[PDB]
Amino acid sequence: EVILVESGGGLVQPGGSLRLSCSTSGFTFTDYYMSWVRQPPGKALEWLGFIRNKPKGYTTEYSASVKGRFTISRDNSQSILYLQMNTLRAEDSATYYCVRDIYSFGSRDGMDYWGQGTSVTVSSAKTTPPSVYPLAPGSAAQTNSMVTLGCLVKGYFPEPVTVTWNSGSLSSGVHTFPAVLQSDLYTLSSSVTVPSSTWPSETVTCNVAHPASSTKVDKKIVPRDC
Amino acid sequence: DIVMSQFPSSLAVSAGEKVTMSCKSSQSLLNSRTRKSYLAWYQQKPGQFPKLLIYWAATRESGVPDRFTGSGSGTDFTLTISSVQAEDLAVYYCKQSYNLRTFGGGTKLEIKRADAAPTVSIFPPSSEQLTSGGASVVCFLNNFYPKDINVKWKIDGSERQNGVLNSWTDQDSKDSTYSMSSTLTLTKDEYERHNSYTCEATHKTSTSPIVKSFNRNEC
Ligand SMILES: [Mg+2]
Ligand SMILES: [Mg+2]
Repeated sequence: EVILVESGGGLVQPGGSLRLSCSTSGFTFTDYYMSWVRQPPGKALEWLGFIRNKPKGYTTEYSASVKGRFTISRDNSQSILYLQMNTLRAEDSATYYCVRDIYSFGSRDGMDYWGQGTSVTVSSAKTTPPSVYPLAPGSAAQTNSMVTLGCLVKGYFPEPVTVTWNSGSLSSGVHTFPAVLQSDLYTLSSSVTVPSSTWPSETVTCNVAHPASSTKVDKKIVPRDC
Repeated sequence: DIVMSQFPSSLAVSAGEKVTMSCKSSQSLLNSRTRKSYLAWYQQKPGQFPKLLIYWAATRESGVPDRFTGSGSGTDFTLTISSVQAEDLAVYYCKQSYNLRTFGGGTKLEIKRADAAPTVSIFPPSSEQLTSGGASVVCFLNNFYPKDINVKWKIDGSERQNGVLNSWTDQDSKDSTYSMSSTLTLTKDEYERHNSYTCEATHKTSTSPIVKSFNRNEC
C-alpha cells in the first residue's frame, strides 16, 4: 500500500530552524510530484509548496507566504521528502502534512494520499510534562446501565498529548475535549462511558502520552468509597 | 496566488436531505487547451487527515460514493451531496491546481438531529491533586443537541464565575451529538473552606437545569 509518514516535528524557539521528514513506500517515488500542506490547530489547510518528479527535473515552487524562507528537497535513493524551515515564528505553529501530488498532467489530478501529519509549535515557553488525575464516580457506581469515568490531564506544554483507554481496546464511548491554554500551560480531560456490568468488575485505565517530554503515564480508575 | 472563497462557510442539514456547497476563484481555472477546470474537493472528518473526493471539477475519485457530485466551470463551482448521511459530517475544502495550488477556507457541514438533553457528571478534585495545592472540580455535559448550552457553578449555593474554563468537542460522527467540559480551578485552601459544589446545565430542551453536586464532608 502507499505509505506516507511524517516525522521531525516538535517545539522550537522563535527564530529557530527545523527540518521535517516524510518517509514513503508502496509506489515509484520518482514518478511523483510531492507537496507539503500545513494546518494550524482548528484552522484551514494551507498549501506550502511542492517538488516536481523526475521528468521535470525535481524543481520546486512555494506559496507566497513561505517562499524564500522554507526549502523543499528529496532523497530519491531512500524515497524521503524533506521541508527545511528557517526563522520560525508563532504563525508557523501547525500540523504539517506530507502529500502525494500528481505523477501525470494528462491522466489525473489531486493529492490522493496524505500522511497523518506531525505537530510543530514555535514558542519560548518551556516543555512541561502533564500531571494525570483520575475522574471516578463516587456516590455513583450505582444501578443505571451506564457509567462515565475520566482523566484530567493538566499543566503540560506544548500540545499535543494522546489519550487512550485500556491501551486502545476501549475505543467506543470515548471523547477527549480540546485543550485550553493558560499561562504557558495546557489542560484537557478525556471521557469514557461503559456499562455498569463491566466496571469496576473489569478494570478501566487511561493511558496518557506526551512526546515532547517523552512521557507515557497510566492511571487506573478506582471507585470512590464513601 | 488565486484566492479561493467558500461561502457560506457553515451548513446544517438533516440526514436524507440534499446539500450543495459553493467555491469561487479570483481567477478562471479553465485550461483552454484541455477544456477542463482544475478544481478539486477534499473531505476532512473530525480529527482525521483529508481525503480527495473530486478532481478536474467533476471527476469522482476511485472509491467515492456516487452520492457526491462536482460541477461548475471557470470561477464558479459546487459540490453536491445527493442524500447526506451522518458519516458525511466533516469540513469540505476546494483547491485549485491551475497555477501551483491554493485551498479555500472550507465549509463545515453539521448534521441536524433530534434535540437531546446532556448526561451530566461532576467530579471532585482527586486526592492526588490536592497533594500539590491545587483543586480542580470537573463537570462533563455529555451527548446533547443542539450545541448551545449553558453551565452554572455554585459553591455553598452561591454562583461562581471567575476561574471557570469551558471546552466543546466537535460534533460526533455517531449520534451527531456534542459534548463539553466545564472546569473550576481553585487552590486547595479555597476548596477546603467551602462544602457544597454544584454544576447546573441549562439546555435548549430544559425548563429546569440538570443538576449534579456533592458535599465535601461526605467526602
Ligand atoms: Mg464550500
Ligand atoms: Mg492554500
